[PDB]
Amino acid sequence: ALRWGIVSVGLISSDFTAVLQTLPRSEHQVVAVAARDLSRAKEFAQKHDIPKAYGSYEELAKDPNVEVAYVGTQHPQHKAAVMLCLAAGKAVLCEKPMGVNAAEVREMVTEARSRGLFLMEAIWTRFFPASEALRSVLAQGTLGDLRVARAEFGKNLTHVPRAVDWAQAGGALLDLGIYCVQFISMVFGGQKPEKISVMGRRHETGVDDTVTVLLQYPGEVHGSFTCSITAQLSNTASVSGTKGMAQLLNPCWCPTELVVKGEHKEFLLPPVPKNCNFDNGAGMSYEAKHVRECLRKGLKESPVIPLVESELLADILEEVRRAIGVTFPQD
Amino acid sequence: ALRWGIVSVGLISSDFTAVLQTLPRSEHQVVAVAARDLSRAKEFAQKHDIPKAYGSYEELAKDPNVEVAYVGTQHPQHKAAVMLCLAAGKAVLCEKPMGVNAAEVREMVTEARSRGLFLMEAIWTRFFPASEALRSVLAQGTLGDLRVARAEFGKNLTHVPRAVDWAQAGGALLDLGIYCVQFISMVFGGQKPEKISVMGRRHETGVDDTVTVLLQYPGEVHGSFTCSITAQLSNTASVSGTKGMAQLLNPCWCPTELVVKGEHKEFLLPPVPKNCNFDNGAGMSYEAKHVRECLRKGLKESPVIPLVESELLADILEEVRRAIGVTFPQD
Repeated sequence: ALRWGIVSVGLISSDFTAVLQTLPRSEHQVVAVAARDLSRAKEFAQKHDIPKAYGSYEELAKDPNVEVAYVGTQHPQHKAAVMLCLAAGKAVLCEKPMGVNAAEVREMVTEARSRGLFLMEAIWTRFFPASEALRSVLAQGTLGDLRVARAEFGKNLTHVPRAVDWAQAGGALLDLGIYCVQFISMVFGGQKPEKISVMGRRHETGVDDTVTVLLQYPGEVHGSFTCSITAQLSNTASVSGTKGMAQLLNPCWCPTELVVKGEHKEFLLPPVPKNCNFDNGAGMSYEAKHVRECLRKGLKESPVIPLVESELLADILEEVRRAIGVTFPQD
Repeated sequence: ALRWGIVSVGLISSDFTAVLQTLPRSEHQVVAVAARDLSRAKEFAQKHDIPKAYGSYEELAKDPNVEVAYVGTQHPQHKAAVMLCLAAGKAVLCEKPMGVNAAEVREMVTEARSRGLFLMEAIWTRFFPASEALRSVLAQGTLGDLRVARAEFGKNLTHVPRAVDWAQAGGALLDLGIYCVQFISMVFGGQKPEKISVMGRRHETGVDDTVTVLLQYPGEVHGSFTCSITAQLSNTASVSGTKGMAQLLNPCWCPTELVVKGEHKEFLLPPVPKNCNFDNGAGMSYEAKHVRECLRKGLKESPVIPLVESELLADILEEVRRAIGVTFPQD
C-alpha cells in the first residue's frame, strides 16, 4: 500500500485524511501525522485512527515508514515543510498554491528534481472526471478551432480570517484565482502567455480584494478570469471555439457537471466521506489515486500537473499580484 | 398619435414595423416608408399596410405627416439617413450602433442639438423590464458596494453575410460588443472609463473575429466583456458587489430573466408579434413606447440613453477596434 504521512492537522488535512481512509486498504494507508505540538497531533491521530503522531514536521519527514508526505499547512508554511520532506527522501503532495511566489516554487521544484523525488501541487480540480472529460473534448477537436477561455471564482470570504489575512498570504488570487489560472493554462496546453493585463483593487486587510486578468496565449487565442474575496461570481469556467462551447458548472473548482454544445453530463462524486470541511471534499480521492499511480509507474512528477507548469502558474500569479502592487516579505 | 416614418425595408425595419402595428392606434401610426427604390417600398407598404411609400429617404424626410423617422439601414448608411431626417425637422430613432465610429456619432448628435430635435440610439435592451429591474436593484444598493461587471455575446455568425462583411462595418464589436459595452456603461452610471485593455483577433473577411476588453471604471471598479462572431459564449451579463450578484440570463441582449442573489424573476415579452426576424423582436415595443413618452414630454433625448452616452459608447468601441488594428475608410 502507499504509506501517507500527514503534515498539519487543520481543516484541509482533516478532509484529505478522511478521504484517504475511504480508499482500498491494500492501496493507501495513513501511517503518521505531524503538528506543531504533540497534543494537537495525538488528538488528530486518535480521531482519524493513525498509529503514529509527532510534535514536529521534521520527525515525520524522518519516519522510515512514510513514503509520501501530504503538506496541508497554511500558504507561507508550505515551502519549509516540503523542503524538509524532500531532504529526508519523501515524495510530496503539496497543497495549492505550492508556494507564495515563483521563487518558492522554483526552490521546491529544484530540490525535488535534484533528489529524484516525486513532487506534485495538489490542484485537485484537474483530476475530477468532469475536468478529464473536458480535456478529451479538447483533444478530439469537438469545439473547432479555439477562440477564448473564461473562468470566475468569487465568494464573500471576509468572515474567513485566514482567507483575508495578509500574514497568511490570503486574498483573491492565492485563495481563488489559482483555480482560474490553472483552468486557462489547462485549456491552452500549459503554454506560456505572451502578455498579461490586470485590473483590480486591494482589500482593507492588506490582501487583494477583486482582480480581473486578460492573458494573451500563443496562436491568437486568449483567456480572462475574475476572482474575488468579496463579490459572489458565477463560479463557472468555459472554453469556446468555432464549433461551440464547453462549460464546467458551479462549483467550477470541484466540478461535477460539464456542458458541451448544450449537452449536459453529470459525474457523481464518490459517496464518502460526507460533511467535509470544504465543498465537494470527497473529490480529493481523484488526486490521491493519481499520486499512487504516478509512484507505481516510477514517475517523479505528474503528466497532468508537471512541475514546469506549477512554476509557470506561480510566475503568472506573482506577475498579476505585482501588477496591482500587492507584495509579500518573501518577494 | 405619434406618426412614424420607416427608413429602409430590411429585416430590422420589418420587425420594428410589425411591432409598431401591435400598439394602441391612438398612440402610434406608421404613415410612411422609404427604400432606395419605389418597387421595394411599395411592396413593404403593401405587406405592412402603410398608406405612403417613397423611393428615396429624402422624400420621407420631407413628408410633412412624419413626426419621427426610424432609421433601420445597414451600419454605414445610418449617418446620411439620420442627417437627412434631422435637416428636415424630424425626430429620429436610429438603429445601433448609431454610427460606425465616434466622429459619425458626434456629427449626428451635434446636428440634433443644433436643431433642437429628438435623437436616440435604439439600444432596445435598456428598455426591457428585466434591464429596468436591474437598474432598480443597483439604485437600491441591494448588491452592496460594487466590484465588477461582466458581459458576453458570442455566436457563430459566419453564415450571415452582413455580419462578417467589412464593407458593411460588420464584425464582433459592431454587431455584438455594442451590447456588452452598453451594459457595462449602464451598471457603472454612464461614466467614462479610466483605462481600456484589449485582446482579440481578426476574421478572414476583414472584420474582428473575437475580442475581449477590460475597462477600468472610476471608484476602483472594473468591467470586462467578450464578443465573437465565431465562438458561442454564455451570452449572459452580470454585476457583483460585496452583498451579491445580479445576472441577466441568455439572451442577455433582449433579456426576460433576472437573477438577484439567487432569486429568479421572469418578465414576459408582449404576446405579439410572433415569428420576428430576430430573437425576442417583440421586445422592440419597449423602446417605441419610450420614444413616444420622451416626445410627449418635450425631450430632445432619452434620459435612459442620453446623447453624451451614445458618444462615449462610440468612443469606447472605436478605441477597442483600433487597439486591434481594425480600421474603416470612415476613420
